[PDB]
Amino acid sequence: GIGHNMKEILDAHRPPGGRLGAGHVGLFETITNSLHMQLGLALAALGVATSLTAQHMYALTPYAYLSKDFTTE
Amino acid sequence: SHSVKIYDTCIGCTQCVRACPTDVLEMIPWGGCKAKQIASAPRTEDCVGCKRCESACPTDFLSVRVYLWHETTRSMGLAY
Amino acid sequence: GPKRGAKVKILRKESYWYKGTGSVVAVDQDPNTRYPVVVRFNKVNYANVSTNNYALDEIQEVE
Amino acid sequence: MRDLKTYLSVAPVASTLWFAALAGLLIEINRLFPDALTFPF
Amino acid sequence: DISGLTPCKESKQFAKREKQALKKLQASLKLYADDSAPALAIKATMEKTKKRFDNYGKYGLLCGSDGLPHLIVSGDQRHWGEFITPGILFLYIAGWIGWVGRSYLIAIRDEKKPTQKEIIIDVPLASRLLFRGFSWPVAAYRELLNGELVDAAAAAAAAAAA
Amino acid sequence: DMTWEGEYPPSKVLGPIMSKMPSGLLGLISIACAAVCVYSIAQSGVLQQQPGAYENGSWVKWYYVLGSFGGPLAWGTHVASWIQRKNGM
Amino acid sequence: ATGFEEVGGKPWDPLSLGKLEDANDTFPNMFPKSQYLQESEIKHGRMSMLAWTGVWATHVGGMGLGMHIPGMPVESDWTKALGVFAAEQPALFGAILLFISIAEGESVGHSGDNWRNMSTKEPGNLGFDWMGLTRKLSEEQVARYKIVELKNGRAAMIAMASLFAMEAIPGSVPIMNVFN
Ligand code: CLA
Ligand code: CLA
Ligand code: CLA
Ligand code: CLA
Ligand SMILES: CCCCCCCCCCCCCCCC(=O)OC[C@H](COP(=O)(O)OC[C@@H](O)CO)OC(=O)CCCCCCCCCCCCCCC
Ligand SMILES: CC(=O)O[C@H]1CC(C)(C)C(=C=C/C(C)=C/C=C/C(C)=C/C=C/C=C(C)/C=C/C=C(\C)C(=O)C[C@@]23O[C@]2(C)C[C@@H](O)CC3(C)C)[C@](C)(O)C1
Ligand SMILES: CC(=O)O[C@H]1CC(C)(C)C(=C=C/C(C)=C/C=C/C(C)=C/C=C/C=C(C)/C=C/C=C(\C)C(=O)C[C@@]23O[C@]2(C)C[C@@H](O)CC3(C)C)[C@](C)(O)C1
Ligand SMILES: CC1=C(/C=C/C(C)=C/C=C/C(C)=C/C=C/C=C(C)/C=C/C=C(C)/C=C/C2=C(C)CCCC2(C)C)C(C)(C)CCC1
Ligand code: SF4
Ligand code: SF4
Repeated sequence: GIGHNMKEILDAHRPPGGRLGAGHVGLFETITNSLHMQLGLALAALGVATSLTAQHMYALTPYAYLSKDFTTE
Repeated sequence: SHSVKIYDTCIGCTQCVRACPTDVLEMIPWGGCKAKQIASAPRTEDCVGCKRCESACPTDFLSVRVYLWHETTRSMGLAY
Repeated sequence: GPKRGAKVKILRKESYWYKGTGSVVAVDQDPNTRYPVVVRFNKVNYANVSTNNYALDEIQEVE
Repeated sequence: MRDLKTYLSVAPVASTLWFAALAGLLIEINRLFPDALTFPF
Repeated sequence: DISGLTPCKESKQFAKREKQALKKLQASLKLYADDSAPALAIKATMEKTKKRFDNYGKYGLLCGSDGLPHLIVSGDQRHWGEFITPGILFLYIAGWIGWVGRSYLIAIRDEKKPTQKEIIIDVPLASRLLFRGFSWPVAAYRELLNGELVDAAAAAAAAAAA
Repeated sequence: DMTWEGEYPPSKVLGPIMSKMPSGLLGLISIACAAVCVYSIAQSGVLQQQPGAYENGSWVKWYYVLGSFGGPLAWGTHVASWIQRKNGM
Repeated sequence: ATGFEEVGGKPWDPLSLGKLEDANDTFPNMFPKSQYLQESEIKHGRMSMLAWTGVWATHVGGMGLGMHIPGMPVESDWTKALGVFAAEQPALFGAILLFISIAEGESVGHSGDNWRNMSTKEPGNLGFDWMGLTRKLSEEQVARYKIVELKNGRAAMIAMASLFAMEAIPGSVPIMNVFN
């Protein structure tokens, strides 16, 4: 009973200024009925994430004695 | 074999048929344009896919259209 | 519709000259022709072709 | 000589004259006011 | 100062660069006789070099630990001569060309052969147009709030998609 | 059903509890929430500053954290009040 | 009587800033509508009439006013007088800021979009006609005092621009080097 419906969220987000057109109506159907859009959203977040792990690991070394073995870094 | 389709914007000026190097297209009677003739693709299995027919079609966009299809020995263009 | 010499706008989407203007040359009076209207243009397409046939619902008149 | 004038008005001839005048513009200014990293002069 | 930089007139490493650049040209000067053309050329080069260091010292530029001048583009008005003032200058000349060139295309468009006048310039007409771009910020502004700068959406051809 | 047209959205978007409620009550609640969030934050800051109250994270208190969480609640309530007012409620 | 007596009886829009948003189709609703520009001008004018009189009444010596509420902080210049008052009187400063925040939010909460001509209110019409004025006056006077409020708003906006320029550019307005 309690909780959100994703389709009801997306259909309600159309700014009344009209700048975004019809807003997000129809996006719920297009994401569920297509694996290439899901795959493309998943690959984009992992590519940002593994890039973020490359910057944070060299700056804030988390493992004991890291940044000593120069080659591994 | 390849697929060759012919749309209704065909004005029947026979230029695709004269350009085909493997005798795939021909002109047939038709009552929808000034020349009363439309192109037809009765032998698409000899079609090699070189698209010379589309380089010859004057309409915009093209009236004749070639779509890639499963390849046999004939459309691969082999002499062995 | 247009007459001979009228300036029209192409409404065909897959045409090279969509949203573009040009001049009617000949209108076939025989209605068996599906695209009766020869429209000429001063700019060429990618195949260096200067003209095309259209229907009456695919052209708009400018003034 | 109205045909030599149309020859001198063709795009590659006008481009080389315009560039010659403009390269030499920059060379002359760099000959009198050299080494101007910035306005400091 | 900004970024821990020092001014170039007070940088110990900027002064060492000045000396070593002069020493290199003096040790090349000693192999020639005093009136000859190679000795007069290198003497003129050391004057040009010495004036290059003096110019920067009073310039008001910032040096680093490397001894080289640095440029500040935050928008500080104190370092305007570094980016702002030559920036406003370039914008005036670049927007002058684009405006004048566009006037030309629009002018020869209404014609039998517009393409003929792009390979073979109508010079009397072109010369006239080139110098009318001296007041382009006023001319580009009059056409924006007229309707003659940007065309309508039903005049541009668009790809089948949209 | 969720999609809407015009200047303002329908009452149903707020949810089952919110749609029933009047604009005035919502506005008052939003103001109260805002007051609670600011006061709690100020108190937490004072605790952080205070000597002997900030050691080993002693400054953090459960109630102040609740008020801090409540800031977002204050924003939502005010938006809901505006919608209710628009729907003549 | 018209509002245009000093510009020649004609609408002074050089640079055509009211015609923008309609000249082209290219930014869809990114420039303000006439109703939003009219409320901004009234509001900038009303804040400038209060702020000029504020810096004029608290200036001590010179021409000056030196009037001062007892119990408040003595501060010479207006440039730092806010931050002194904000630190020393939190309860009074917080109650003024809340009053300004609600009244300014209520201005737009009951009416429609202003940025687009969809407001259904006259610009400048805050529900502050408590004196019952314009219900007793006739239509010639009511239309007149609107123009009086406008030009006095306009004289104070230029004043506040002078008051800003004299402290950022020390020789900017020369009539105040002398006036102090
Ligand atoms: C921010 C204040 C402000 C605003 C919103 C308006 C708005 C308006 N004025 Mg108005 N006006 C103002 C200040 C303002 N005015 C001042 C100070 C004066 C006295 C000179 C006037 C005198 C005046 C007249 C005589 C007329 C208008 C008119 C108009 C209307 C159409 C013009 C327009 O759209 O421009 C608004 C658009 C803007 C972008 C406003 C911003 C201005 C830019 C940013 C320049 C500011 C530079 C500034 C001086 C630099 C500061 C100095 C220093 C600190 C460096 C519109 C309702 C016309 C009207 O009513 O027609 C029916 C009309 O004829 N105004
Ligand atoms: C490589 C870099 C480069 C640079 C630095 C320039 C620079 C210039 N180009 Mg060029 N150009 C370039 C590359 C470049 N170009 C390239 C790659 C192309 C493509 C082929 C062009 C195409 C091109 C065209 C077609 C034109 C230019 C023009 C110009 C000039 C515009 C500004 C001007 O005329 O003077 C600045 C002039 C002023 C500031 C005068 C101010 C206005 C007057 C009325 C004020 C009077 C003040 C008074 C005289 C002062 C005396 C007072 C006294 C008391 C002291 C400028 C010199 C234009 C030109 O040559 O002008 C005719 C022009 O038409 N360019
Ligand atoms: C506009 C409303 C408003 C705001 C913004 C504030 C803000 C503040 N008051 Mg204040 N106050 C108000 C109304 C307000 N008060 C009223 C009506 C009264 C009663 C008359 C008081 C009585 C009062 C006293 C007696 C004291 C303060 C103090 C403070 C400060 C808190 C301590 C600190 O460092 O901040 C902490 C940081 C923050 C508050 C920022 C958090 C902001 C987050 C992002 C949430 C946003 C707030 C909220 C949800 C939105 C409010 C909506 C509103 C417009 C309706 C802070 C600057 C105390 C102080 O230190 O004095 C300087 C103090 O002693 N105030
Ligand atoms: C983005 C946040 C947001 C949104 C969507 C709203 C929405 C609304 N507010 Mg509200 N408000 C906000 C923030 C916000 N507020 C903040 C920060 C404060 C100060 C504490 C207030 C204080 C406030 C009051 C006092 C009142 C409203 C009212 C209203 C309602 C209509 C009138 C109006 O908008 O005028 C208010 C206009 C503003 C507050 C303008 C400021 C908007 C913010 C600060 C700009 C930031 C947006 C930015 C582009 C987001 C970028 C995205 C990302 C990068 C973060 C409407 C539901 C009124 C109401 O209840 O309806 C009757 C009312 O009286 N608001
Ligand atoms: C920037 C690129 C970031 C990556 C792209 C991600 C998308 C981000 C874009 C979304 C936001 C778009 C906002 C613009 C488009 C836009 O906002 O229009 C629409 C927006 C709100 O309009 P609505 O459509 O919600 O209509 C509501 C009204 O009808 C009231 O009912 O207008 C706003 O006021 C936004 C909030 C404040 C907007 C202005 C205040 C912010 C001040 C910023 C300072 C300006 C610089 C001044 C220099 C002097
Ligand atoms: C009876 C009647 O009619 O009443 C009238 C009264 C009155 C006044 C006239 C009316 C009005 C107008 C009203 C009520 C206006 C209200 C406006 C209001 C209340 C606007 C809040 C915004 C809140 C925000 C933006 C919250 C941000 C919160 C943010 C950005 C946070 O991230 C919070 C948080 O980050 C902290 C700080 C840190 C963490 O610890 C917790 C987290 C991370 C979550 C009405 C409507 O007419 C009704
Ligand atoms: C220089 C100096 O020292 O002076 C002092 C004193 C001075 C000037 C006083 C100062 C101040 C404080 C100020 C300015 C405070 C402002 C407060 C403000 C502005 C408060 C608005 C409330 C609006 C309401 C309640 C609206 C209700 C609206 C209502 C009830 C309606 O229904 C309107 C209705 O319209 C319709 C829709 C249609 C009509 O057919 C019918 C009616 C009319 C009924 C200063 C700044 O301290 C300076
Ligand atoms: C084509 C396509 C696609 C794709 C897309 C993509 C691939 C994208 C990407 C995108 C991206 C890749 C994005 C990114 C973004 C990011 C961001 C947006 C960020 C953010 C940030 C922020 C906002 C902030 C931050 C911060 C904080 C938090 C605090 C501290 C500081 C700072 C400020 C920095 C899809 C699938 C949809 C489908 C359709 C088509
Ligand atoms: S694709 Fe080549 S072989 Fe086939 S019909 Fe066209 S021109 Fe002839
Ligand atoms: S398809 Fe092209 S080449 Fe063939 S008859 Fe039609 S117009 Fe002529």
